[PDB]
Amino acid sequence: RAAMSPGGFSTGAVTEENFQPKATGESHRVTRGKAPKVTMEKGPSNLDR
Amino acid sequence: MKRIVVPHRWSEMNRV
Amino acid sequence: ASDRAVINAGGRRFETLFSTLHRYPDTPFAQLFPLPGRGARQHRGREFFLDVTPHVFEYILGFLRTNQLNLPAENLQIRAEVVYSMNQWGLLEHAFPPEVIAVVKLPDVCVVQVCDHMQHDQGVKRHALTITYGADGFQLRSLIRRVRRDLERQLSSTYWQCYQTNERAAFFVTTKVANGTADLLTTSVTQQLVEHTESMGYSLASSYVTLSPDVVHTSVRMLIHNFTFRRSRRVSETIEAEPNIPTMHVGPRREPLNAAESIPPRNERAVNIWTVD
Amino acid sequence: ASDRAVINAGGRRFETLFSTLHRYPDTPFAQLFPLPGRGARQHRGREFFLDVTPHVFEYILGFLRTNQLNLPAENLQIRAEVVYSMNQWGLLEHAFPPEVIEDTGGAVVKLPDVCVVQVCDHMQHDQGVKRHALTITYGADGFQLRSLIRRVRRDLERQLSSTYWQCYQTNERAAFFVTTKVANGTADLLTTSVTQQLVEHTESMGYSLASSYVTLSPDVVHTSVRMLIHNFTFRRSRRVEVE
Amino acid sequence: ASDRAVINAGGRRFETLFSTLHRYPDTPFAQLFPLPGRGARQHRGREFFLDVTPHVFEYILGFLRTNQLNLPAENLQIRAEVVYSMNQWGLLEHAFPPEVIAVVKLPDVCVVQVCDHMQHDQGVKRHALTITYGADGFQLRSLIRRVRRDLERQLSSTYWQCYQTNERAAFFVTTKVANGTADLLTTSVTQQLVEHTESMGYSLASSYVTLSPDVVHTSVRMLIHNFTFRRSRRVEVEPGDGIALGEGSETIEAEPNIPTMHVGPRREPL
Amino acid sequence: VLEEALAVALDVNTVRVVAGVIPEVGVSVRRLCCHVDVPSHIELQPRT
Amino acid sequence: GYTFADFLRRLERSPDSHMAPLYHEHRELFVRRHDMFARVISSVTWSKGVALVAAAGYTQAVNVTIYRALLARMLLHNRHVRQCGAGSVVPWSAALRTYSEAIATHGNAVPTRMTLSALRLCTPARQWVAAISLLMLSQANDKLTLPMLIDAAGCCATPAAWEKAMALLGRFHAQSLQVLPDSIQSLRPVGTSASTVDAAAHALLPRSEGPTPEQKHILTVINKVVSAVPWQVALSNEMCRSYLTHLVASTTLRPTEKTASLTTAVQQLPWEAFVTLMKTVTATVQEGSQSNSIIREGVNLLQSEPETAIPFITTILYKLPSAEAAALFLSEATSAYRNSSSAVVAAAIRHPVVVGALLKRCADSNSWYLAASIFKSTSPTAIPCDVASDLVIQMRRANQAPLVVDVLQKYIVPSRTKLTEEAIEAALLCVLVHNRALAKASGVHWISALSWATDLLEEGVESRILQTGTTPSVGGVNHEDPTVLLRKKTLSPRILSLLIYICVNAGSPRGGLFALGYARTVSKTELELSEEITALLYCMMYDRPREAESIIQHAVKKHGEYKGKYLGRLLVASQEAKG
Amino acid sequence: ELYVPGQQIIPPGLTRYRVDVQYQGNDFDGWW
Repeated sequence: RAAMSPGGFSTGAVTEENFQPKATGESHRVTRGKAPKVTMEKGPSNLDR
Repeated sequence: MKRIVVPHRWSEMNRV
Repeated sequence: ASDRAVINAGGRRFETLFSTLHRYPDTPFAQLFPLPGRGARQHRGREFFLDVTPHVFEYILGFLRTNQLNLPAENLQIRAEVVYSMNQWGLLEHAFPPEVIAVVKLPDVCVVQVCDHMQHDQGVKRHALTITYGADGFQLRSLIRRVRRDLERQLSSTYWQCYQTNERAAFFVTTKVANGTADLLTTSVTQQLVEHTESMGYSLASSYVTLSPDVVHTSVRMLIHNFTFRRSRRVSETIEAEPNIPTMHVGPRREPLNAAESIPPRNERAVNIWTVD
Repeated sequence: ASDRAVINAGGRRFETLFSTLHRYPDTPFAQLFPLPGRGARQHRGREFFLDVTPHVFEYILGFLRTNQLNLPAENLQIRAEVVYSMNQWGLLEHAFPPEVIEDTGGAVVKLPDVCVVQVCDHMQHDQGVKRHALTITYGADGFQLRSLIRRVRRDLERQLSSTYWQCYQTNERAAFFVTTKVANGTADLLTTSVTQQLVEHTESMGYSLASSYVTLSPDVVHTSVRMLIHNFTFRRSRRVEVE
Repeated sequence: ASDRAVINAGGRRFETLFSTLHRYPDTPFAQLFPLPGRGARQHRGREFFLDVTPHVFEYILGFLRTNQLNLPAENLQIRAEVVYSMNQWGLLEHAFPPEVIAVVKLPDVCVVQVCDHMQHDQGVKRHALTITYGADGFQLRSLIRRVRRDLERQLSSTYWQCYQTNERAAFFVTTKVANGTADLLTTSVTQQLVEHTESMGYSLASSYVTLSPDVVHTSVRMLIHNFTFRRSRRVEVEPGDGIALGEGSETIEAEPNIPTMHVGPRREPL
Repeated sequence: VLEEALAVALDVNTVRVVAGVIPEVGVSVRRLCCHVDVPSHIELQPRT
Repeated sequence: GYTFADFLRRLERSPDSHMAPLYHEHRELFVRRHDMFARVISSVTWSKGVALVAAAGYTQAVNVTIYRALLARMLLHNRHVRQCGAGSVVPWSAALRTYSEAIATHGNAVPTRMTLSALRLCTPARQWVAAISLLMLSQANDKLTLPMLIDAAGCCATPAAWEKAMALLGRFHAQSLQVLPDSIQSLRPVGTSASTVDAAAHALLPRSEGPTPEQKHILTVINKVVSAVPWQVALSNEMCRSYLTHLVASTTLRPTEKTASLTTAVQQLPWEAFVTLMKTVTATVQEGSQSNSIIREGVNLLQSEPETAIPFITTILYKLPSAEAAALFLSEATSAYRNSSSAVVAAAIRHPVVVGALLKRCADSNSWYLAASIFKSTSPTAIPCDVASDLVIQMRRANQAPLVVDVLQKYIVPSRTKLTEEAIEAALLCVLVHNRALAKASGVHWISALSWATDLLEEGVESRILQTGTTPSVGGVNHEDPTVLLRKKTLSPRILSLLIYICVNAGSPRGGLFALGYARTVSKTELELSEEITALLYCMMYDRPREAESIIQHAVKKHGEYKGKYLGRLLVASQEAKG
Repeated sequence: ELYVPGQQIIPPGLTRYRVDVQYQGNDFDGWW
């Protein structure tokens, strides 16, 4: 969650090509499984190389 | 005395 | 007389006004030389004798008339005489005021950092130039209108957008065109970038370009292009109206052409009081 | 005796004829110097005062005497003062006239005093062979890309055949040069010769090379497109007219 | 007047004082040329003839009035003709004394290295900037103040820090700033860097870049910006000769931190 | 505990404190610095 | 959790520099809703409006309705600054910058109402080159209208270039022929006697007598252009003579605006031309229907009283060359009213516009001793408060205590007269000096001095935020009438220090703590030494002199000596009140 | 009153105060 978190409050210019639709399709009261996260990629050691 | 016109787009200049 | 002052410096005799030497009377340059007392003794003209280099004596008295002091860059001996004579006489402290920080002043140098974001998939490109200036005062609305006029003749606006995001930052994109067309856009942007800064009174001193490798799972690059300018210049038209954030034109127009402009009624119309030909 | 006029600019005295400053009557520089009017009041000579640099005024008065111009490239502060002083005095359009092109006749163009050239080389690799897609792109209009491709092709007939490379024109400011099935050693002959023909063609237009700075893709993994971005900076310092 | 000294040197007429030539009593230039003895025979002004160049004697007479000597580097003859006049008249020992066993000197060129540890990952751009110089004499306190004047108005002091580490090296921190605002950060630090160095008197000869990936973390990249500054002379006063004439007031620095390493009552040391 | 103590001592219904450090279970603190947003019409002495 | 009204309250309490984050915080209301942005702009100050416009110019695509609502809010602020009397007018430069931004964002898409609002905003600044440039810009786009010509002639009403405004009015009359004589004749309907003037204020059925609001705007432009014109051609032109004769014999509008137009109109005329014009109109309107200078106004009044009590005695009061002439016009004309059987007209001297005219004639002469005789004699009535603000200032320059606090507690407070910021700053200083005199002799209570800073306070801004339910809606019926939430009063720190010293010398330090909390709540105005002032007040409440000396010594050893000078002055002002 | 684009916006009617506290940690359950 720390890799995808924007630092502080962040806003940009608005354009109708980028909409950000709020119609998600599930309940808004639950927040389990909704955070942006990277897929963890662990590099190989020199034994694996 | 400044005449105000709209700048033409490329679809307006090269309209066929 | 109170009008003419004759100072013999190094054999050369120069003529000056009493208001020139006593422009800064609190300095030791003026209070050590009694100009009104020498005018009552010598009725024709005041006569004083100074021991300086005569070319440096033109530099200090020429500063009192033009209010600008220019020092020689090559000749370091004459350069050392101005910093010594005006310090001993007290004219140096009044020449360069130290200020402590509405008008806006342009800086001496100017750097422009351009951060591109490239995407390439088999012979096409996709650019996102983030133009960023170094300080306030640069009219980027005049910069973007230089970009929008020259790029509308080459390519349609359905492939690129350009708008202002800050006072010292601009933006420009390119939506998946070929390599011959994308390099046409990027070179035309960076030429209007420097030509806007040449019109502000600067000159391009140095520049460099930086290309970054791909991200580890996508074909995304980061092309960094940096410039550096310097202060070279020593300091009823036609309104072309455009919004800042542009709107896209996809498909047919939803509103007709006559619904854009506003017209007054015919009964409210008056005759023109200025001539029109 | 009476035809000479004294010009004092920046603490330096200049003396020159009457007809040299009135060589172009429609310019605003001649309008601010009333040479028959100042000779009527002062019968000896005209005395004028200017606040310009003495080194800058030698280039401006030197253009009026001798119909030539060479801007200094070693000093950008002197050169930018010469172009700016000849713009506010209206002397640049007679020094750098607009060009005439015949494609249909339409002849109005102003060449930039600072132009940039972006040379992008696309190195690809597919099924054991490699290729180059060199893209030359000028800054603005007015340049002659028809003559550059003539110089690129003619310098390449001796080096290679027409099978391994193609060079044609895509836009008025963009040039294309492809390269396929070449060796490692002869690939350096092509990229150096096109870079050789790029500079001296811009020298034939009346420009001067200011600086060059190149970047290259520093990735060690395989990339479908590797990019060699050569950037040129040209400054117009003269004018070249062929015959 | 009798105090004026008229000297004919090479055809050009020069006028000076009696005490300027008699500033050094021991030299043969002032010993073999008696100025008050010639003032008793010449009522209006004394007259002296010399076989020296007029372009040379402006550097000879200017040395006695300024207590310093500067030689032109582009002219090898006037460099040779002045120093030969210093040797035949005995003023080389007074101009250049022997070195006994500490002012700073600005070099003719300076290499400024700017090391950036930039971390960019989808909208967020984190920087770690280190500005270092190649020599001493540069006022890094003035360089930080130019950053503190601009970036305090552009962002809060929470997101960025800037302080001094060495006499010729400085540091700049940046923590999790977005796309546009971090571009305003690094451009303004680069703006005030060239503004500080060109105000010293230098001129940017060339600027070039060096990009590198990182070993530990993926999205971090090293950016080395090396700056080559050639020395010129600005039309205003430089801080080199300005600090000898107009000594600016040195402001008091911030209070440093005294770290604590002990826990307890901690009886007083002896 | 700190929230209800500040709500009793300032006579407000519910106040919110935000700490600089969120320590885990068992670790002592010596100077834990936090900030509270209180109504501006309270003019109590800081020792009171 | 939060409503739109609380968002508007947070916007109106935050400063102008905080317009950029909040717009970027609650941007879901502004990116797709132009009506919401127009409602935000109309319910907020013009400086916050142009700040929100400059913030949204870099993010959204602003419409012409946004700039239209901004110019309408600036015109409403101009109307409020005309009505109230405090604060500054909207600058012409900001209106020109807003019109330039609207004309650079939208070319040939703004209506003519944008140009009309720009000319109405440039009208009180008397900037006519801006009007000429706007007329040239509108003519180059082939949209040049007649109300734009009227507002440009109103803009060009100036003693420098009145001829251009007269030429604009002549071209307007040449283009449209019947608007000007009908708008002038609306001030004099056919069949008007004194009984009509009686029945306009006595009888029922308040019918509209003919002047439309567009004709009222035309007549206001005519009043401005006749105030700007000199008296020579104002008595030779048919239009100017007709307007001057129809204004003094209007009898169709309210006497307040008639008095205002009469004070503005006849200013450039001399005294002899004024009395001959009044004599000529009193001759013709009474022959159709039916020093020594203080005698010459008596014969002017006794022939001209069909319900003409209000405007004439103010117009002649303004036309007098001095303020002692106005005092003689108050005294000897009242004596002549007692002599010439005029008991009915003397009940109209207690009208507030007459005493406001007398106070303005005393204020422009800077005479407070003449104003005090009118202050202590007459009944307290609603002063238009532009003159009572500087009369307290002029009384402060005499540096005397009891008259200022006496007139404040006996003429200003029961009449509900609202002063400006500097007037209250002078009045609280005079109250403090009079209270120190009463303390050293042994009457302002501290609660009354707290209420005189909050209730008696006037700002140049207008409250326009409505409640959530009290808004004319498109769906459903309204339960309540549209109510406006009053803005909480902001206090300058000079008023804070004066209230602190007043509550200290009164003997109740709780009021100073309440005033400090109110100042921290309404505007975040924290004093530089307030952390010591709070503890000094707490030592005052619990009678701790040694701690009050120790905190002064600690503030001397921490801050400067001049910072502790204020604490020492507060201590020696507390010690005289405790003793 | 000026605004910088990264500052802490305090809502009106509220004032931020700094507290410095301490506890043992063994007796308490900890923070939130």
